[PDB]
Amino acid sequence: LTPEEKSAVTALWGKVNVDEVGGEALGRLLVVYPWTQRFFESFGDLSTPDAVMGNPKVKAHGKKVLGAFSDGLAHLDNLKGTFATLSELHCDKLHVDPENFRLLGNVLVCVLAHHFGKEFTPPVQAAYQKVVAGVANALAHKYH
Amino acid sequence: LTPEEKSAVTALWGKVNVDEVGGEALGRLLVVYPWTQRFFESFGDLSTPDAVMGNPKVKAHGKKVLGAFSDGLAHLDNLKGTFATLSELHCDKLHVDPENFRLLGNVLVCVLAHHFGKEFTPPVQAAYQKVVAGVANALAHKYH
Amino acid sequence: VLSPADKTNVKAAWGKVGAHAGEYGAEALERMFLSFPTTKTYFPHFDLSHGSAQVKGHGKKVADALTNAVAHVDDMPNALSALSDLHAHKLRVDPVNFKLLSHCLLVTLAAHLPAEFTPAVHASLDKFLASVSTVLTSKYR
Amino acid sequence: VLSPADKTNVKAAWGKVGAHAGEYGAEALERMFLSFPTTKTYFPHFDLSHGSAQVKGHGKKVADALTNAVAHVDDMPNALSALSDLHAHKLRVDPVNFKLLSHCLLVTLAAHLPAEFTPAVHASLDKFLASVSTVLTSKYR
Ligand code: HEM
Ligand code: HEM
Ligand code: HEM
Ligand code: HEM
Ligand SMILES: O=C(N[C@H](CO)[C@H](O)c1ccc(NO)cc1)C(Cl)Cl
Repeated sequence: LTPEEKSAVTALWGKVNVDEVGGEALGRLLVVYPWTQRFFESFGDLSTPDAVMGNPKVKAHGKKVLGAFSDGLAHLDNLKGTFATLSELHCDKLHVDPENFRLLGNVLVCVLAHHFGKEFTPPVQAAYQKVVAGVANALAHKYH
Repeated sequence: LTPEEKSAVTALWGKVNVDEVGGEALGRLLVVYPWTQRFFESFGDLSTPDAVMGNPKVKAHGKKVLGAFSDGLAHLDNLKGTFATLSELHCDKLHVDPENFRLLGNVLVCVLAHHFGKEFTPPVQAAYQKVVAGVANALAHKYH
Repeated sequence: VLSPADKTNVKAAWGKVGAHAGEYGAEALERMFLSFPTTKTYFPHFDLSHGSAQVKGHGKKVADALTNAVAHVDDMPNALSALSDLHAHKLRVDPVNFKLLSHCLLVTLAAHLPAEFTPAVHASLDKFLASVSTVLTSKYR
Repeated sequence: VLSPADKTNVKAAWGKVGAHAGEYGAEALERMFLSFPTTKTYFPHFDLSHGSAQVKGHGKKVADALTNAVAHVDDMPNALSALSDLHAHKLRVDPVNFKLLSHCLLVTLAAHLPAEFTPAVHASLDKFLASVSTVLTSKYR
């Protein structure tokens, strides 16, 4: 990322309620790309959109996932090292196709657009697209 | 690439007639993915698969492209630096969507499989997949 | 397939877009060029700077085509046939780019539809834009 | 859309596969696990070693489904209905992986059909595997 890009990322993330945005992004992933529900068989009712979005276990996991994402924004020059441990986790224990990381990235971008409206300008989006691509790349990196 | 993967690539490539494989790979690109013909309006008759495959201008460009690919196999540890200015050329002057590089890489793998048959084993394929992905990434890297 | 609920959601959302459709199409293109720069390779003759009238005019065409698709959501292949010919045989845009524009159309809608862009409507709009993309690439080979 | 020539080409080429259809399915799966290791995430409790009964058995299942498809090439949605249900509702394999298996099936055919794998047949086989993939992901949402 460039300096203008990092500045745009940091400026918008200062306004982000990570717990709330994370539950919203994970819930929307499950609604929009419902095959992603395969990883959440124990999470209870996922039968309708309102049930997915209101599901406390979805919300709690979304908070965990975006919390780690948030932590990574402090290390934008070393995403591979920052997420290596989670990459191996997601391969070795969780068996998660890294394509899921790319889907979640584009849902998060839609959530940011929806929440922030005009403030999520085209240059801000372009910076966040680089971030979510980089995080997905980093989380995929230890797969083999 | 591992040392054995490098060895597998070089040993197979030492058996390749680069002019012939290049002409066929570019011809098959234009046949299998005919929207790639958009760059070659000046090349004459592309009306049938036989016309494409027999087209001397298609063959000539295939020789040039695969020759550069071939010479690049001496720099597998520095593909990005090797192809940086060619990346810039394809972006800036030629307006070539880098997806074309990925399609050509997949056609090249099919040509190698057809030409070498059983010698093009699953592990030899995996090595060449890393190669064509790396060349495509190197040629896409300067796009902005 | 687009379900009855999907078509209802799409008509509802695109109806709220209403007369802003053209502006939103331009914005989606701008978002695409900045977020996915390889897509600029299809417009080497354009000024692609912010506010470009060429991007505005193309945005209007894209949006009007989507308005026409929504109006023909039950018989979209025929409505879009001329555009399928154009993209398959003249423009020859690689099919991977349609997902990029679709994502940016979805982001643009999200940025303008605080109430309407519910999770369900999001899902329907994503399916709808994928279906338009499928129709537009259906004659490529 | 599969042209009449596509159907002729696919029937002739898969006809030559004949009794090896099973073996070639197994080899295609091994090519994909090695070239595209992320696909292994769908086989976590599965013996993926070279030559395993499980990869052989699954390769046969895949190949027989393709034989079914070729035989019913004019009506693949109906011929593959149970399999499209299964992938959409239970297996839930991300759609991007069908392009990977398709490429590896195509490479397997190229390596085993020296006589048949002309440029035109290559195109037809690529379209056919893409059409099968489309049918198998048609019910995902
Ligand atoms: C930015 C992207 C992502 C990040 C940073 C992330 C991070 C995390 C973290 C921190 C955990 C908790 C690990 C622990 O137990 O200590 C976790 C668990 C998990 N994640 Fe990811 N994740 C991401 C994307 C995804 C996606 C897209 C999926 C599937 C669609 C997924 C599936 C899972 C599953 C199944 C678990 C275990 C859930 C359970 O406890 O039952 N993750 N992830
Ligand atoms: C392995 C991938 C490729 C390599 C290594 C490669 C290499 C080259 C080279 C060395 C040139 C000559 C540049 C010069 O001296 O001016 C060239 C030109 C060109 N390439 Fe690429 N190329 C690749 C893929 C592609 C693909 C897939 C396409 C389009 C489908 C493409 C389109 C073109 C065009 C249109 C030209 C201009 C040719 C002319 O003016 O006669 N290239 N490329
Ligand atoms: C929702 C998807 C799309 C729709 C509805 C759409 C629609 C259109 C329309 C209505 C036109 C004007 C045709 C005319 O003048 O008669 C057009 C032209 C064009 N489109 Fe597409 N398009 C889509 C996707 C794409 C994508 C993804 C690209 C490239 C990234 C692209 C590149 C172009 C180009 C280069 C032109 C020619 C523009 C000019 O020279 O004025 N389109 N499209
Ligand atoms: C040409 C595309 C495909 C065809 C024709 C196909 C066909 C089949 C068939 C016939 C079965 C057995 C169903 C049964 O026993 O009831 C199956 C199962 C399965 N497929 Fe698909 N498949 C395709 C693509 C994929 C891809 C791309 C993946 C993942 C990368 C995948 C993952 C699986 C898995 C995990 C199973 C279950 C295996 C088992 O339980 O032993 N399939 N498929
Ligand atoms: O071949 C195809 N399209 C041809 C133009 O490329 C032409 O329209 C056509 C030819 C034969 C048939 N039916 O025998 C239908 C349409 C489709 Cl079917 Cl891929």
